[PDB]
Amino acid sequence: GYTLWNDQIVKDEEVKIDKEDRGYQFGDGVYEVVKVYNGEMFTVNEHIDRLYASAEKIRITIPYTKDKFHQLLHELVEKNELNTGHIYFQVTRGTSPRAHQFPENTVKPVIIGYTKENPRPLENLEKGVKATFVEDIRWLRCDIKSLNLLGAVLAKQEAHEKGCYEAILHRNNTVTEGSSSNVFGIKDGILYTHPANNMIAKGITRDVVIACANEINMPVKEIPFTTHEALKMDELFVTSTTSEITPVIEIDGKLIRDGKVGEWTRKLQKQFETKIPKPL
Amino acid sequence: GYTLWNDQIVKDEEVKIDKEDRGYQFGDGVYEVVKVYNGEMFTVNEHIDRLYASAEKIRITIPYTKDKFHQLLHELVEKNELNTGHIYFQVTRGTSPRAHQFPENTVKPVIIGYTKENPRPLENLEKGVKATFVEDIRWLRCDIKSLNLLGAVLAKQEAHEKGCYEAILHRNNTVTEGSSSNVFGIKDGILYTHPANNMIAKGITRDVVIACANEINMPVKEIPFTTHEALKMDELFVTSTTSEITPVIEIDGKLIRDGKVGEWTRKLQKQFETKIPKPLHI
Ligand SMILES: *Cc1c(COP(=O)(O)O)cnc(C)c1O
Ligand SMILES: *Cc1c(COP(=O)(O)O)cnc(C)c1O
Repeated sequence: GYTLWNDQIVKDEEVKIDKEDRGYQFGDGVYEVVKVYNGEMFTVNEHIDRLYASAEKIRITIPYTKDKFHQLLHELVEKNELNTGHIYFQVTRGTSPRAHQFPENTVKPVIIGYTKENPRPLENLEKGVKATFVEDIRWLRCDIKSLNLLGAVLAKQEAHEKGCYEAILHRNNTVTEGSSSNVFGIKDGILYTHPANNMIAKGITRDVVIACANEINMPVKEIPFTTHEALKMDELFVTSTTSEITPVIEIDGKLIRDGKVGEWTRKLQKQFETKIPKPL
Repeated sequence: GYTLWNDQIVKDEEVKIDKEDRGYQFGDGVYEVVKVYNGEMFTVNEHIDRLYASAEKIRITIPYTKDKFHQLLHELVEKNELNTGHIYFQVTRGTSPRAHQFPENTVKPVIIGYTKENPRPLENLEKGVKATFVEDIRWLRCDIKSLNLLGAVLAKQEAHEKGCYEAILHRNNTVTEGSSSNVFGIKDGILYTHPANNMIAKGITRDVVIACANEINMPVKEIPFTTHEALKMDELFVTSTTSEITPVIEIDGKLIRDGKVGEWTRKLQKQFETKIPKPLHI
């Protein structure tokens, strides 16, 4: 395939990462994942807006404007002939002799982007998934979508080992988000989810789901709930660019309600489905 | 120069890092820094013991033994002809298609190691430095020396912008460590430092400085102290492989006592000196 390396689209084999790339020694960079449906990028502007905001938060100045960045992504999709799957892209502060503080503002940021054909998790959207509770030991700036992902890596593996699909994290019993998704709970036709502060990533899927709820007149309350309250919910699901709206029917051996996909989750899924590209 | 790449010492230009190296995508790896004095490696075994402990804490299996790793560093020092400086080395989980969970146990960890010529911090060791307090917002497993260093990066930059050498971190007003060092405080002839738990990295120089304290009969108490207590200390200093024992004489424009290096710091520095690699007559 072809990889985006800065502003060029090169063959995979051509890309070489420097051992002193700050993204390799300090996890000093930010990333995004954009889902593609039948050749079309879903909510691409929102993801690009978020990439730039993340970079701005740790003071990385991206050398291209948003219009150029958008253009490159389109070229990347086209050259690789991507139908349905996702684009992964990241930006690191640059290559410089190892030192914690920022380099001289002459160093250029390194941009890597590549695609992967990957089908929609249809089986999961229908049947639902298993999850587990993992304590959130991450840093206090979860709002930045950075490359420092060791906390999420350790959580995802704890779940993967128990045969669970996702690890729902919690700070002292208060549910925050999942290792790579946002968590939603429904009780009496009302949608609950942790507010978007420094404790969680302000997911783009999460915001699309909240817009879907507003469109079907379902009340939304951005209030955090405990692990205990979560098990008492009528319905529960996690959201992410790749997981879309995945129902969580069971957590740690305790079924959520009856262990079936609730009524409102289906309504959200149907509304969400009206937004994804489906050209002929 | 030459770079250690897995189990081989090769020329820099031959090293090729893959975009899906987990160290590049998730900061999934651990690291060590070893100081070299006039060709001799300082406390190398402790550092290697710590690299293996860190890797083990995140379930990475270093493919070869400690003796092989040591032999390799020695080679690396020899090939690069390093006099005084340090060896930086890191291990990541490996290259695998992007996914958060561990790959199959058939993926081999990536080992990268290289040297840098760097003199002892003479002026700092003698004159002392200024520091600044920064809120510790890092993750809760700071005992693991991993590649997730963005908090330390934002912290050191903050110190650097205010013209300071190091950022003294504090969690809930309690002093933990510096962005790349340990912090010690001296009061009425007693040595204080945060205990070695999940809140700080158990530094090698830290352990060496405590060993030095026992040797000069200086009492040591591993109890945490707050920002307020730190500013009322008689003496204060930071420790690290590259900083050794660097006196902190000021924090945010507040002199520690009178702004001069203290007697116990000086004594600790002299005792530390006897541990550094040196000949016998040269
Ligand atoms: C990526 C990610 C999400 C998912 O957000 P989307 O923007 O909807 O893909 C949620 N939480 C965390 C911690 C993430 O890293
Ligand atoms: C490396 C590191 C130290 C340094 O300890 P050494 O004495 O060099 O072993 C201290 N604190 C942090 C946060 C570090 O990452």
